[PDB]
Amino acid sequence: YDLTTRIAHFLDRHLVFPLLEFLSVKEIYNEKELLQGKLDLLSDTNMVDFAMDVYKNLYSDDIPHALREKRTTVVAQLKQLQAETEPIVKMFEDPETTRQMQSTRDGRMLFDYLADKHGFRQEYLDTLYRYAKFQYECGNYSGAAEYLYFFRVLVPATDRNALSSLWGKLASEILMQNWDAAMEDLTRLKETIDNNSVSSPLQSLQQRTWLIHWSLFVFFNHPKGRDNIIDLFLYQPQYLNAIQTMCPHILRYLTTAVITNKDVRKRRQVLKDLVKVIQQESYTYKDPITEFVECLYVNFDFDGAQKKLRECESVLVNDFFLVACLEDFIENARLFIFETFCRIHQCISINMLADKLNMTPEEAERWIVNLIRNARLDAKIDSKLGHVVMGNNAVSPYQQVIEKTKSLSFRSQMLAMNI
Amino acid sequence: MDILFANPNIFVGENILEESENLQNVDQPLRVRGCILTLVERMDEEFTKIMQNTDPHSQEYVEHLKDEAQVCAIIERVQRYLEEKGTTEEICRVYLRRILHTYYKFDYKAHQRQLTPPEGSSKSEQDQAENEGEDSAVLMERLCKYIYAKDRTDRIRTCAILCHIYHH
Repeated sequence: YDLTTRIAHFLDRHLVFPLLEFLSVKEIYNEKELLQGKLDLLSDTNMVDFAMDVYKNLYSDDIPHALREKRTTVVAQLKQLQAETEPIVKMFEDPETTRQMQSTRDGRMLFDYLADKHGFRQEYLDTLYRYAKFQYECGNYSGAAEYLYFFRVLVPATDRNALSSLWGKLASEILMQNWDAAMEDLTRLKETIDNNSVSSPLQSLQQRTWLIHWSLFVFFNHPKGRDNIIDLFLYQPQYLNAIQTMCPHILRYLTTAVITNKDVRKRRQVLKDLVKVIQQESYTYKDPITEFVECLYVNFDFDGAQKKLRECESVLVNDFFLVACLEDFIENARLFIFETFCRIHQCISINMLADKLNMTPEEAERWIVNLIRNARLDAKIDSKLGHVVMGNNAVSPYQQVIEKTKSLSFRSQMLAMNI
Repeated sequence: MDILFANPNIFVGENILEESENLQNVDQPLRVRGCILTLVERMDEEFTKIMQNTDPHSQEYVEHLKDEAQVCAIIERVQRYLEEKGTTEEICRVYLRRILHTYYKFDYKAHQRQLTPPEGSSKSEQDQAENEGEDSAVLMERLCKYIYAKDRTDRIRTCAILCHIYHH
């Protein structure tokens, strides 16, 4: 692929502001912890997710990172460190810097209202340029940045400053929880990547990763963002080669967002073109919980598979990542493996499903009746042995061939009989 | 090469002694230092010509294969005698010479280093020059891919990438 040869010389030399260091010596579910570390570096420090990281397993070392930025909210980081009792004696930058920033906002704010009121085209651009330095320097001041970016955005060096501003507004208001602003810049970012800029190797890759970071976590209508991201740049499960790929996780959410919002016909293409392409072949042997879902599905097992998927449910229900639709994923994973299994089956005992998944046999019967009720399974149910029996053995293919061969030719001869 | 390794730029002059010295006059000391590789290159040429034209099943063919280690050892002597200003320009040819001594390599050497029990294996100062010595070629190969993003000799780039696919 073109853009892949662009990657091939470079070899994971990505430009990230945290450099390389993330929260060390982590215990539970190491693939999830490793994923959190590559994501923290590629999102330029998350922040919010540090609390989530500590909630699943007790770690002290967010303090670590959390002490070293001030523009989240100076008072919040200072309260976080003094709750811990970190005895820094290095908190002297902020009263000087914030006092310069206060004078800078008010001595911009007077011009803010004049430039709006006068409406003069040079004055508004000069006031915007005089603003642009300040909001780059501190966006905490978040609503001040949003007011500035509501109108013009663009300053004389357009591409870099506009694109960094869209990433910064999207990142800030995802952290602050202002979803409408985040939804606006998810939309504004995917519009902005067309033209593009110089598109020097790493820039295009960072843009792909930023699209993954806003799409990933699920607030409102993220299945539409799933549709927009996959056919954008043409269908990949990770969107980078050069062996080190591990984002890792997006295919899990993507598969569920196909299953609960679309027909599964349709998962035949996902199996070839996302699962068996070499980017996922690289990812699969870095995530055995993802591997069990795909490897059990493609080999069609009946009773190693169902136990291992139930074993995987136990880890997945203890995933503290944002995803919204958690039991929706798990329940349609149970349905989709059963639906896949039943495609060519002769029989299934109602009890033998029930023992296996740890459910009662009546609950299992009513669940199978719900497959039939939705037309996800042709069947008869034996009332007195308690077994569901399938029978789609279609005797006589000849007629539906006969339909087509003589409908076209005979009517074509009738068309001929008129000149 | 032994005289050159003993010397480090005596007789080059470099304006410390001039009566009677100078490889910088008649002329250009870096050009003279670079010409030494181009002399080794004529041995590099002729050795390739011998092993092209000697019979496939002769005992001479088996015997002359022994000399390839002697040639490769000279390339290692030459690569350890540069000198950054000779390295930047000869690297495109030196990359190719490294490829010539790599692009027909067989399984057994890779199997010996990767599969011999580390508890039992080498622990040792000479061994951990020589083992690291062998995988120096794939250390250079990973650097050279990035270095070739400077260069535009795309016949060499295309040739090297095909060899890297063979090596990988």
